[PDB]
Amino acid sequence: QPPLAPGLSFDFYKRSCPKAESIVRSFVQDAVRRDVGLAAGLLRLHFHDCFVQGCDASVLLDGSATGPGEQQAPPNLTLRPTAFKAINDIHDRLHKECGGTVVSCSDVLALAARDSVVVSGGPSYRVPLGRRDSASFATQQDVLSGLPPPTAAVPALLAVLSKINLDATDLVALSGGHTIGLGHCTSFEDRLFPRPDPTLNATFAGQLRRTCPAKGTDRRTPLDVRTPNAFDNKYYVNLVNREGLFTSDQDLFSNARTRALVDKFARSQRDFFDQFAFSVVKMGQIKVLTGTQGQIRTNCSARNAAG
Ligand SMILES: *[C@@H]1O[C@H](CO)[C@@H](O[C@@H]2O[C@H](CO)[C@@H](O[C@@H]3O[C@H](CO)[C@@H](O)[C@H](O[C@H]4O[C@H](CO)[C@@H](O)[C@H](O)[C@@H]4O)[C@@H]3O[C@@H]3OC[C@@H](O)[C@H](O)[C@H]3O)[C@H](O)[C@H]2NC(C)=O)[C@H](O[C@@H]2O[C@@H](C)[C@@H](O)[C@@H](O)[C@@H]2O)[C@H]1NC(C)=O
Ligand code: HEM
Ligand SMILES: *[C@@H]1O[C@H](CO)[C@@H](O[C@@H]2O[C@H](CO)[C@@H](O)[C@H](O)[C@H]2NC(C)=O)[C@H](O[C@@H]2O[C@@H](C)[C@@H](O)[C@@H](O)[C@@H]2O)[C@H]1NC(C)=O
Ligand SMILES: O=C(O)Cc1c[nH]c2ccccc12
Ligand SMILES: [Ca+2]
Ligand code: NA
Repeated sequence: QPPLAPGLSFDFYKRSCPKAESIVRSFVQDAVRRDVGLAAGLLRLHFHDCFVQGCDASVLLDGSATGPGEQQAPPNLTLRPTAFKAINDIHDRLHKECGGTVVSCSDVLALAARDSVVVSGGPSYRVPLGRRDSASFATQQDVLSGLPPPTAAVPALLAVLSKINLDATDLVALSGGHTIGLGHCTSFEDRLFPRPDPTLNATFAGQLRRTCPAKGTDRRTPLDVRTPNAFDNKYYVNLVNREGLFTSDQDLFSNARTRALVDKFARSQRDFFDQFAFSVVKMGQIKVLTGTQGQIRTNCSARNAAG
């Protein structure tokens, strides 16, 4: 593992709810079997939360920008509704199984993301626990400052990541999250219209134009054209074929700082999986609340209102 943030530990709930991790995994395994895309939704939700203020469940709050109440966001800042619901359903199950409110929503996010990776065929890894839940709503400015757009090139991505102490190795490995899940036409339409972006494989560009025949097409397509739902290194095989979906994907292969790692991971899924496991655990410790800071929410969608 990477270093543990102060206040976090492996198996934090060993005494207070030893079954907690097992309960989350069982729920995710069943839920994803019914709704395959939920795994991508849960992984994304953990990333997104971490990049918006810190890994503190701020984005779960009804009232947070990009939260479950959000009606005034663009398609690519409108997160999958089933993933918000799954976190709450898991947290409800934990209330019953733990004998009360014990496990933070922030910890559920980190666990559910790991279980999503695993059920999709990805690597298992230990998740540090002990996070606590923010009582601050995320604002639009928090979202816009924290999250790079898919139009961003590597230097801009690295600048954002450096503020949260992630480097180019983490960028390339973590971007492999796009080995599962969906993207909206509007996140990549500028690469098609008016003319095709020269960095896009021309054969793929032709296929995407059926998928998104004009700007403003309200449709989603897999991030990974090779294996949409399997967690694997095919994301990187796409890049080396110039078939990354977003600018922020394909620039990983273009840019001198990141190209070697893209090649490495396209050639070795084991190398990708090892680095992903390290980097995603690093990501999930960004600006965490620990000790008595923050709350253990009784309802992941609301701040606790009675102490
Ligand atoms: C723009 O996108 C196109 C797809 O939309 C690319 O076309 C594809 O290119 C790939 C190679 O990159 C072709 O697949 C290969 O086909 C040959 C002949 O059948 C196989 O021998 C070869 O398998 C070997 O190499 C693999 C690594 O590349 C190894 O993993 C494998 O074990 C073998 O050692 C390979 O076959 C693929 O192997 C992996 C399997 O999972 C997969 O199912 C199998 O297909 C592919 O046939 C081709 N498809 C199309 C529709 O043309 C295109 O690539 C460029 O253009 C093509 C025509 C070829 O000249 C490529 O060599 C070339 O890179 C890409 N344009 C880019 C990359 O600029
Ligand atoms: C840091 C640079 C990143 C950028 C620019 C980026 C951008 C985006 C965009 C634009 C989408 C599609 C949204 C849409 O159009 O609806 C998305 C989806 C997704 N991203 Fe990222 N991403 C980044 C990093 C990450 C990381 C670090 C992970 C996880 C490790 C991740 C996992 C996902 C997943 C799984 C989806 C699909 C969600 C779904 O299907 O519900 N991304 N990404
Ligand atoms: C958990 O907190 C949520 C956020 O406060 C509650 O959701 C909401 O309830 C309000 C009605 O009291 C409503 O105005 C908001 O629109 C809504 N927000 C969202 C995103 O749904 C939620 O309460 C429940 O579920 C909603 C849909 C209603 O049926 C309520 O009567 C339910 O209590 C809270 N969940 C629980 C179990 O308390
Ligand atoms: O199809 C919808 O409207 C639900 C939705 C919102 N954002 C999403 C991201 C990925 C998959 C589905 C959705
Ligand atoms: Ca895949
Ligand atoms: Na957050």
